[PDB]
Amino acid sequence: SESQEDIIRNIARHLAQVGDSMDRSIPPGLV
Amino acid sequence: AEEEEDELYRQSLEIISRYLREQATGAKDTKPMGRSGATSRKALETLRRVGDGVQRNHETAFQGMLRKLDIKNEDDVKSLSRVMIHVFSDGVTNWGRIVTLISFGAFVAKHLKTINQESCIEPLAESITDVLVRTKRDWLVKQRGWDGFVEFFHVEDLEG
Repeated sequence: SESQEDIIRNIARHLAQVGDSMDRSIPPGLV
Repeated sequence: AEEEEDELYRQSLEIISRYLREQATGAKDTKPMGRSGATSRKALETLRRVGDGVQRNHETAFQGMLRKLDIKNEDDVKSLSRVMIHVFSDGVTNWGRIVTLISFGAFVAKHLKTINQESCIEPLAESITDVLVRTKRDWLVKQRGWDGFVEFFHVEDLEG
């Protein structure tokens, strides 16, 4: 059940993605 | 007496460290009696707004990552480091990534403290600042670093 390697990998890609998009549209009126 | 000193590093480790520490402790350690760190105040402010926001809006991402991650010792630190590098391995860098990462970092740290694990906060702060300034220093210095972020986000709250 799950593998830290895969876990960390998926989380990592997700982290970069979440951040990459969080800049394209800041919910808090970008301020 | 030789060109090498970098306030960015010191200011980064100082801010990040004092951040996770003061944020993961819940207390208030504002006893400088000499310091100030203007950029630090503004920068932090930005981190408070954008940070709290992502925490409230993207709370699902933080919780999920933590749920899968699950950490209780410095050992995993190397694994976390791997995660960071694994995300930067692409070559994409921006305020979005940095803040998102830093945010998740602090959160996990908060949990670490809640689970009586402050000793694992050291690797957290050092790791974040390490990867950020070790592989992405050029990006920071290229976009002004902290200031450029305060300008890109803007936090003007003055009337006159």
